[PDB]
Order: sequence, then structure tokens, then C-alpha cells
Amino acid sequence: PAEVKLSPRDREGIINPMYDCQPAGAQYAGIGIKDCIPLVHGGQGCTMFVRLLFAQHFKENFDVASTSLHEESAVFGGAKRVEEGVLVLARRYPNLRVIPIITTCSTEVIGDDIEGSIRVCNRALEAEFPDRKIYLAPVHTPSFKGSHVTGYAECVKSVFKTITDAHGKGQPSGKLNVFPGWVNPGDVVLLKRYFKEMDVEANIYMDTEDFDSPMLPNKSIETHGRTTVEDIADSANALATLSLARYEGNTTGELLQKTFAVPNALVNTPYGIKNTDDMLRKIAEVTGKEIPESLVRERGIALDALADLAHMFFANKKVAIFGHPDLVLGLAQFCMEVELEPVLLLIGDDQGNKYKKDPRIEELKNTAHFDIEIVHNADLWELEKRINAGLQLDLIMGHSKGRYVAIEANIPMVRVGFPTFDRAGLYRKPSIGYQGAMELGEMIANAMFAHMEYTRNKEWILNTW
Amino acid sequence: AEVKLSPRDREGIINPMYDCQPAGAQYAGIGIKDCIPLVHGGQGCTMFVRLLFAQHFKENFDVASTSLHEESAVFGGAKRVEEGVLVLARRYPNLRVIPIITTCSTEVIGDDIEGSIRVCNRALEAEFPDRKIYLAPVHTPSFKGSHVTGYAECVKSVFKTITDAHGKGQPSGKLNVFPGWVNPGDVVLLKRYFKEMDVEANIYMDTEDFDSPMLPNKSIETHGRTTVEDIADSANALATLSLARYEGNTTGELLQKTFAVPNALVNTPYGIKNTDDMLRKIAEVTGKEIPESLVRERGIALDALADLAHMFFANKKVAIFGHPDLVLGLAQFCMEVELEPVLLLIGDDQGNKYKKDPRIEELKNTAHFDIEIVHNADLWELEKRINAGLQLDLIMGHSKGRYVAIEANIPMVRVGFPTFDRAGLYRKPSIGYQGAMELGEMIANAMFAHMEYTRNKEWILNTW
Amino acid sequence: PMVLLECDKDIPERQKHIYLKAPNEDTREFLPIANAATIPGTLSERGCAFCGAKLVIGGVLKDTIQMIHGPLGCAYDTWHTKRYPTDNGHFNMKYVWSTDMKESHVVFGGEKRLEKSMHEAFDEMPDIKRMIVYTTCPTALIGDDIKAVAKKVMKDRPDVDVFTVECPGFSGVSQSKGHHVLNIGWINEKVETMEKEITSEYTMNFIGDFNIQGDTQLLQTYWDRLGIQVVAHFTGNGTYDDLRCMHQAQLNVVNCARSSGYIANELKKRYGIPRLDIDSWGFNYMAEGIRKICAFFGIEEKGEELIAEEYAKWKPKLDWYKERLQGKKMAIWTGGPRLWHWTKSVEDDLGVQVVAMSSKFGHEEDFEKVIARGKEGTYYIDDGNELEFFEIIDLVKPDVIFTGPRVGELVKKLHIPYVNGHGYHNGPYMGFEGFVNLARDMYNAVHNPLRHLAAVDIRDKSQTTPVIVRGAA
Ligand code: CLF
Ligand code: CLF
Ligand SMILES: [Mg+2]
Ligand SMILES: [Mg+2]
Repeated sequence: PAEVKLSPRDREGIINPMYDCQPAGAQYAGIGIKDCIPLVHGGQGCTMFVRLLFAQHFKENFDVASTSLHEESAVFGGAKRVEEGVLVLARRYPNLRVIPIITTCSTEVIGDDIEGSIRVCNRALEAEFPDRKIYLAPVHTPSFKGSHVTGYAECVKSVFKTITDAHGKGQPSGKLNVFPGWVNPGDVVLLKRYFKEMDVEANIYMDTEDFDSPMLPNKSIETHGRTTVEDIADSANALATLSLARYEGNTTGELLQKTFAVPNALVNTPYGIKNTDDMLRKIAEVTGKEIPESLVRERGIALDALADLAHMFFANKKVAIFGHPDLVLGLAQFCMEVELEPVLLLIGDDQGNKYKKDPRIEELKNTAHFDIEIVHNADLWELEKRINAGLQLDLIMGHSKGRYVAIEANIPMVRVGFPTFDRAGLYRKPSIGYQGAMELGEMIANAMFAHMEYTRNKEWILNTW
Repeated sequence: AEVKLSPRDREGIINPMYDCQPAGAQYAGIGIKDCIPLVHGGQGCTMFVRLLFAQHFKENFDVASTSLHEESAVFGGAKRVEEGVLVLARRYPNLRVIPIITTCSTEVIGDDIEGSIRVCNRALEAEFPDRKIYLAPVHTPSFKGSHVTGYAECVKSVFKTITDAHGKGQPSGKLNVFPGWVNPGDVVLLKRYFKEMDVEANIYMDTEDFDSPMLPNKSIETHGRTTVEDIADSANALATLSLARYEGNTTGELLQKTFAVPNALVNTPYGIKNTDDMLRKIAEVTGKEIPESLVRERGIALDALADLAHMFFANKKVAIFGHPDLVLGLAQFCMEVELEPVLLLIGDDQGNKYKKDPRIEELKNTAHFDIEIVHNADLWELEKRINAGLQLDLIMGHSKGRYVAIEANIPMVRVGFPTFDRAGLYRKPSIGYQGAMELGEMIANAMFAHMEYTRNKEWILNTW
Repeated sequence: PMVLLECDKDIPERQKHIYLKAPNEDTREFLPIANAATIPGTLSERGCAFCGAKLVIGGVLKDTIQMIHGPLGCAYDTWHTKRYPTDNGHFNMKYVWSTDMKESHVVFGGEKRLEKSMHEAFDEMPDIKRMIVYTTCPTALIGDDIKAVAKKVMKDRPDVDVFTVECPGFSGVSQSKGHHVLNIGWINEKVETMEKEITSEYTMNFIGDFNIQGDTQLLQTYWDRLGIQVVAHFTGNGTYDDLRCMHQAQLNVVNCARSSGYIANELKKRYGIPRLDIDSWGFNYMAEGIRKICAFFGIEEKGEELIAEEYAKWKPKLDWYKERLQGKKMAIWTGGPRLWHWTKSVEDDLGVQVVAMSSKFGHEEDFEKVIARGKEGTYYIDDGNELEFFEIIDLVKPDVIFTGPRVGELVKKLHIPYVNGHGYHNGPYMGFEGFVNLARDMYNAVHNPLRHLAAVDIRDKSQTTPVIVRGAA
């Protein structure tokens, strides 16, 4: 019988890392907050390289500051660099409200007391700016543990703890909290539409829609996170939390349940049809609202489109998928709905104890008719080496830092997850939901079609399908 | 420095760009609710066109044949029309509209379509007293024009038929909109624009539901949404907005002559300026302001195109083929993003009209590179010019040109009709601001994949 | 005078870093402070010392494992970000290596973790025999002895050669310190450890060129035409072993005197090899450079044949661009040297006015050079930050900004176009052809319909949408 096997990378070192380090993910969490400038306590590269990474994915600038740790502070302590950095930010950015103070390998190794610096800064800020409130959140993100996925989740949780500690529980809002995880602006646009069509009030944490900002006649800069202090504080007042990503915000939903008795509902990340269906069923359950006819229609249009592709072009084609764990596991399920065979799943960090318990692994074990290898703690050399050793793949799905693997092996690749810098506009295209499943399926087919043309592999067949 | 119009220099065609008139008339008709066109001619004239629509849309559309056979070629085919109408009416109880589309055969033999319509009207009134079926005569000989002209003729004839029957009533306050031959995605964009600008409008024909769901209840919803009532109400509109000179403007003029509904023909809204000017015309005729939401969509489109234009597009040479409104509009879009459309191919015998198109002058006054516009073109014209040394970086056209691009190793973006060799393109807008953005990003993504397959500076796709 | 910008009222120390050149001043009284500590919290453009070693210099090499001893982020962050092709399939851009430091290694030491990672890298790619190992913030802090580990690996693997760099990010103040440590370690440890065959009467090293979009390969067409053997390129399209041979050259030609002046200085001191500084950007600059190289070697006529052919090929296109770019205003916000390589070359060859310049990490030497060559009324900024860029834009109103892509994407919102002053748009930009490439991208950036369209508010009844007529050389 077919076997779904979990295995670790068998090397100590990394070649071609799948993810960045924790502080990068904490920066990504923070840039989704309005009137927020994260402050990365460590050497300058820890900031500047991540600002470049976000420019690669989004083709936009995001504001993140460094504490500029130098030799003196590496030897004698960096608290004064934190403290000066906070004050320089507040003095030069009058509308600044939130500063996640993100540690790095350096400042974790030397043991700077971030909570003590925050007390110093709160004192200093209260004296200098008696009419402002600036929220300083301690974010402990040593890069020698976890990855950007864990750092994202840690920063969301710390910021929510900080803001809700200050505000507490108050008037019930009647809204859902929604933690979609690390998704694109197009994913956020699709979720907002779903809630609007279902007549469900919701805050999406973080609201990154406006990362795709206009070039306007008045030259105004609108490239900002839309989640406010007020939105975050109101999370204590929600009817329920819908957590879409076990590794990308569910721990914040759990904290709000523990602290404020907001019930948390973790569902499978909504990649593919069944996972979207079950997300909408959970929203209906928690809210008492009906699923609208408009979503039945969108679902039906997606199924119509995928039916043009599945047995003709996808059946029995083997796929490798890499990316964030919620995305890898969700896309594996989507692939099987359209008769693709996801034979190799690669997840890129040290969280294997958690992944072994993910219920979607069992869901795959109970459905797959082909062997699946799930490599955890994987790097992208694990994919390249397996292709070199003879693994036959028809498709790769992953982010752009794997591009050379696909190019050299002459395998079509669909760009998913983060970062997708080597194609245009993908941050605007949904991947989740019904429309997203349709868009993903058509991206797969179109990549295969172009490959058939370039390789002259039955290219004449693209006429009467 | 020179924009030159020239005809194809061969009498024959190799690799035709367009189908014949009746195919275009069929396309017009399938956008009407409770309509089954009846194509009066041999069986291939129907079945091949139903297949063409299945290629583009991946859907069935209902069109019937009169099944002209040998006896009718000797004695005339009127009885095949008359039978075909009754057999439709008897077997499709909800049928309301039958455009009766002629073909080369039935134009050559001179069947009297209007005489057959009088017979069928009498028969139908006697047999179905509580039913009204509108029979529209559509004269579409294939030995002139093309599916473009046939589209325009059918729209006009259906509108004449239905408005003749109902005449002028109470003012509707709505616009009439003739977008021309566009995709369901283009219709979805236009509906959003009118909704955001608080402008009531009928879009003729409304083909949104051609992209129909596969539903739990097994219902078939693959239909045109434009009704008899919607067409009849065109007489009562505030104004007509015609987006396509060759694809429905002549119906806008007919409604202006017959019912004093003022027609406004504008450049087809490919690219930013043409979209801007369309919206200004809507504002002028309705008195409604252009909403902030469209300033923002425009700005998002410009932001995206600005990531592409000087880095990847500037000085790249483009050939474009397709319907004349699409070719001329895409040439203007290309120049906005620094592409150089050096070869425009338009596929039919309407050169005496194209020579007067104001967009030619807009190109002659703008371009800094020679442009050759070949009218009465086939797709061999493109292939032969490439074989003779024309250097192109991009082709934009429909899927029947695919082998030209494949063999020449030139990236190609699929636009216009039919686009059967890629998935989902009928759902993606090409017009408007979002459409300009989507077109530009298809261009870039086609270039990017080409760079990877050909190992042409493929390392550069990192920090653009 | 020196300038206190409004956005710097609460960090008034920045006045000593910003000079506005005015008539009759003795510029010796107005030299910006440079290469001093960064102010925390400013959104300085600076990067780290590790970046200067691995990303900028060592990582250019085509045949060398780049083993980053640290947690995974420093590796991730230096991969898919540079444009330095090679003639072996771009090995340097396809791969990055990390020791994947974990907490246990912080507590108990990372030397065995490095040693294992090095053996794995050599085992996974048996045809690669050269490696540079870099420290990062935490491996520096815990005192791992990477030289000792490298020596043990070399003993156990006689096929390999390893170089080590101690370059944590907090060293120095910027990328600059990584340049220094790498240069000095390379000449102390690896120069004079190999020789190559000398195949010309005329030999040189080309020092301080990193093959951005093929710059080095373009310049090599000149050296091949002139019959000059390049012993080593430091480090564009280079090999580890070529760099071991640098002591053999007769001449060191320097372009990037900031990153690579150190090794030229030490090669002159130790081996007597003269240092010749040139500008390998700029059309008339390139000619001067070739004439100096040829005068040194006594091959003046060969140099004049090359120059005459290159002018005949490229000068008419360059002059077409000058006609359309004359009087345009440019800003240069890059590392430092391109400010002094470009301010007077774009002025001389394209008629372009550089109105504002910012250096991430330049030294006072770099400011001496740029202010010598630059214009009056121009701003000269050491260690510029984001709010300063906005205020400078208001002051000088540039038509184009040469800067990195993220800042380009920021100033786009202000309808100001950019050219990538680091990785180029459509390069190479060095040499005669390269300056035409640079001019073409500048031209297409500013003469761009999208800028004009973005300015139009379609709600304004008084406004129309314009059409802009462009050109091509
Ligand atoms: S200033 Fe430079 S890039 Fe920064 S750590 Fe230091 S050498 Fe490196 Fe590394 S793993 Fe991530 S990115 Fe940092 S927190 Fe550490
Ligand atoms: S039954 Fe067969 S396909 Fe029909 S015409 Fe006759 S041989 Fe030909 Fe031709 S041009 Fe068009 S498709 Fe017709 S109307 Fe004439
Ligand atoms: Mg369908
Ligand atoms: Mg943008």
C-alpha cells in the first residue's frame, strides 16, 4: 500500500534555505499594522536585507528601522541602541503608534534586557510626549530557532498581547477575528468579499490589501498596513476567532481564548475546494449566517474551470511542493482534488514535532494512492538532489528562490507563497478560496501548456481540449 | 517616422485571420437570452462555428442549421428555412428570437428570406397564439467582409427587428452600451465601472454568464443575458456609448436616426488614455462624476506598469493581429508602456474604412518608429515577414497564430478571439485600467518565461 | 555650507554629514563626516560588515562555496539579490550555504557544526574544491575559531583550499569593514600561494570590479584586443585560484578604490606593483583609462586603434542621448564610489546635472573625490536616511534617481523615475558601450508616458490626458 512518510533533512548544514530567520517574519507581521515601524535590535543587515526581500515580493517599500548594533554595543550591551532608536523614531515620525522591538541572534546571545529597555523608553516617552501613546511590544525572535514562519506567529502574538493588555475587554463587537496567516493582498481581497457576501463583520489580521498601492495624481503614499491599534484591541471583544493557519497565527487565537474567552476555531487553510467549503461551514456555525448563493456560484465556476483540466492534463502528473507548512499541506490537498499527485512535500524548519501531529498528514495518508515523502527541516538542495538522483516530476509549486532548480531541470514551476519576485502581479492574485483554486489550476495548466510548446511535446493537442 | 497602410500583395489566403460573416452573426446571436440562431446554408456553416465557440469558451452554444442539400441547390432553399423555424419553435417552447443568417450558398441562390419570414410569422401566429417569436433577417454573404462585419450586421438587424415591433416608449434613463466583440471578463469590468459611477446601462450583448457554473442542481445557465425587453428599451435610452467602430457603432447610429438616441463613438478602451476618454464621455453624457474608485484602479494599474515599462518593454518590437478595434487600441496601449508596435495586421477587405480611422492619425502623430499596417492580411503575412528578417520581441494575437510564434521562438500573448490554447483568458479583462494591468503583466510574464527557457539573462529577474 | 534639514531637527548631529556646495567656499572646511557610527532608528540605508565581505566581494567568485557560519537568515538574505553573471552557468548566484546554527551551538560552540557543514558541502558537490567561510554576528560573539576548523578540514581533505573571514555584521559601521577584513586577510593568507603561466609581455590585475551585469566581461574584450593578460580580476567573473596569483602582475588597475584599494595598497607595498586608479564608467573616462594602461605598457598605438573604433561604434548613439538628456537633473543614492565615478561623466558625456548625492558607507576620501568633481548647488550626504531623501527631493526636484529598487519603488509614488544604480536596469554600464546602455535606461526612465498619465486626475474637467512622443537612438 501507498505510504506517506515524514523524514528529516539528513545533513546538519543548509544549502539553499527555504525560509528566512525569525526576525524577518516578525518584520512582516509588523508592516501590516497602520502607524507601525518595527525596530530590529541587532546589526544593520538584519533590517536592510529584509526590507529588500519585501521589495522583491511586493515591488514596494516598507518602513523598518535598525538599532545599528556596532562593536561597542556587541561587547558592552545594546540597551542604549534600543532606547535611542525608539526615541529617534518617535521624534521623527509624529504619527507613529506601534513599535515591535524585534530581537536578533546578536541581541539574544548578548542577553539585552528588552523588557527593561521598554520600561526606560515608556518613562522617557511619557515625559517627552505626554499627549502620545506609543505601544512597545517585546518580540523575542532568536534566529537560531524556528524560521520566519515562527517569527511571524511570535510577533503577531506579542503585539496582540501588548495592545490587549493595555485596553482589556469591553463592549462585545459582534465581529469575527480572522487570522489568515501569511498570505497575499489578493487573498485578503477575496476573504473580505466572502465576509461581505455572507453579511459577516470581521477584522482580518493583518489587513495588507493596501500594500498594492496606487500611483496617484496627488503623489500621496498609501502603502500601509490597515490594521489599527483599535482593530487589534477590539480582538478581545470578538464573537469568535477564525484561525486559518496553524503555524501562522493560531497561537494568537489561542491566547485570546485563554485571556478573553473568545472561542478560537482553527480550520484547514482554505486551499482547494473542500477546505474552502469547510471554512465557510465553520463561519456559518459560529455566526448563525447562511452561506450565500454567490459563493455556491463562485464554487461552481471554479469547478467548471478545473474540470476542463483535471483528467485531460493533470491526472497522474507528479508534483513537488515547497513553502510555508500551512500552504504546503493545503496545496497538496488541492492538487489531489484535480488529480495531480503531490509526491514530495518540503517544509523548511525545525518544527517537525508539530508537523507530525498535523491532522492534514492523516488526511493525506487516508486519501493518497501514491507514496508521498514529506521532508521537514528541508532546504531546497533536498529537492535538487532528489531530482539529480532520478525523481521524475511534472511540476514544481514553490516560491521564487527555487527557480533555478526548475529552470535547470526543465520542469514547469508555478510560483506560490513567499517570495514570488520572478513573476509579475502574483501578490494581487488569490490562491485561497474558490477563485483562488481556479486561478492556481489555470496557472498550472498554462505553465504546462507553455512547456509543451517550448519542448515540442504534443504541442498540437492544445486546440480542442 | 512613417505609418504606412498597405494591402496583402497575394490574391490567395494562407492562414486566415478571421472567419466569415455568418460566424460573426452567430456570435452576436448567442448573446441573446432565449435565442437560437438559424444558419441557412450547408451544415458545416453551423457545426464548425459551434466548435469554434467551444474552443474559445469551453462551452456549448445552441445554433441550428437549415441543412441545405442538393435539391435546394437546384430549386431553392426557402422550404428549409420555413421547416427549420417551425421545428425550432415546436421543440424549444421558451424560444423568443431567431436571427436567420444567410451563407454563401443561400446568398448565391437568392432565397427570399423576408418572404420566408412572412410565411413563418403567419404559421407561428396561428399555431402559437400566445407566443411572439422575433425572426430577424441577417444577410451575411461570406464573399465580402468577415466575422467582424457579420457580427455588426446581426446586431443591427436584431435591433431593427425588435425595436420595429415595440417602438419608442417612456425614457429609461439608461445608457445603451455596445462594447463590441469582447470577453466575459471585459463585460464584468464594464458592469463594475457603471455601478461605481452610479450609471444605469444595458451592455449589448451581456455575455457574462457564458462562463457558467457547474451547479449542485445540474442547471444549465450558459446563456446570453440580453433580453427582448432589454433590446426594445434601447429606443428609450439617454444615449448610446459605442466602444467599437467596426463592432456595433452602426447599431448606435441606427438608433440615433430612428429614435434620436444620441450616439457617442469613442476609442475602444485598450490602455489608459482610451479608458480615461471613455469615462470622460460617460461623465459628459450622464452628468455623473467619475468616482474615486476608478482613480484608484487606474493608479494601481499605472503602478504595476511602471515596474515593467522602461526595464523590460522599452524598444521591444511588437506585432499585433486581431479585430481592427482591438489592433488599433492595443497599439496605443503598447506605446503607453514603451513597447513599439511595428507591425499591425488587420484581416479583411475593409481597408477603405480603415484608411479613415482617426486612430491611424493618432499613431502617425505619436510613433517614433515606422509602423506597417497590413490590411486584408492573413497570418502567412506575419510568418513571411519574420522569415524575411523582421525582428520581433513579442506577438499579440489570437491562438490560430500560435505556430508562427512557437516556431520563430517569439513570446506571444493571447488576445482577442479565439484564445483556445491557454486557460481562462475569457475571464480576464483586457479593456479598462485593470485590463491594461493584466495585459502588461501577461506580456512581462511571457517575456520572463522566455528568458528562462532561452537562458537570456535569466538571473536578472531578482531585483527588478 | 553644512545643512540642518528640517527632518533632522531632533538629530542635529546630521548637519556635519550634509554639505551644500556654494560659490567661493574652501571645500576643505566643509568635508562631511563619513564612516562614523550610525544613528539608531533613522532608516539609514546602511547594511552590515558581513554583507561587504560575502555579498559584495567573495560571493562574486564562480567556483567557490560561500559557507556562512551562522543561523540561516544571513544566508537566505544574501541569495537571489545580486547580478554578477559568470561564464560557468552562474554557480555563484544559484547557491548559498549555511551552518544552520541552533541554540545548542550558541551555548556549547559551533566549531563541530561548521566542520560537519564544510564536509557536507564538499561531499554534495565533488567538483567544487574551494570555499570561503564567513563568521556572522553570533558565531563571532561565541568565539568559534573558524581558522582552526578550516585548517583541520584542509588537513582531512587535501583536494580543497579554504579561506576564512571574521566579519560579523556589527563590526565597523557598515559594509565597509567587511571589505577591509577580506582584503587584508586575502593578501596575508592566500596571495603568493600559487602561480600561473604568464602568456603576455603585458600583465595586470583589475582590482575592484564585481562584474555587475557582465561589466568585467565587457572590459575583458578590451584587454584581449590590446594583448594584455589579466592575472586576476578582483573579483568579477573570477576564480579563487586566480586570486592566489595576484603578486605576479606588473600593474594593478583600480576602479573601486573604496572596497579594493586596501589590497592594491598592500600589493604595491609588498611586491612593488604600481596602483593606477581609473574610472571604468564614463565614455571619455574609459578612453583616458585605456590611454594610461597603454602608456604604462608602451602599446599607445594599439590603444588609439581601440579607442577610435569604439568611438566610431558608440559615440553617435551617446550624442543622440546627450541631446535629449542635456539639462536633466539626477540624484545618485548608492554606496559611495559611483557618486565620484558618475557626477562629472554624466555631466561631460550626457549633459546631465547631478543635484544630490548620498553615500551609504563612503569614507572621507570618497567625499574629497565627489566634492572635487561635483557641482555647486548640489547636496552631498553621508549616510543618508529616508526622511532626508524626501526633503532633498523637495529641494532639488530631480528628473531621475539612480538608487536601489526599494527606494526606486518609494520615489515612484512621487512620479520620479529611477534607474537601478547598484544592479543596473539593462547593463552592463562600464566601458564605451556600457555608458550608452546607462544613457538609454536614463532616457527611457524619464521620457516615459506613465509619468505623464499618473499626473492626470480624470475627475478634473479642466484636464485632458496627454500623448507623449518619444525617440530612439
Ligand atoms: S547584521 Fe549581517 S545579516 Fe544580520 S545576523 Fe548579523 S551578519 Fe547576519 Fe542573520 S540569522 Fe537573521 S539575518 Fe540577522 S537575525 Fe542573525
Ligand atoms: S457547408 Fe461546408 S463549411 Fe459551409 S460554406 Fe459550405 S462547404 Fe463551406 Fe464556408 S465561407 Fe462561411 S463557412 Fe459557410 S458561409 Fe460559406
Ligand atoms: Mg466553463
Ligand atoms: Mg506597486
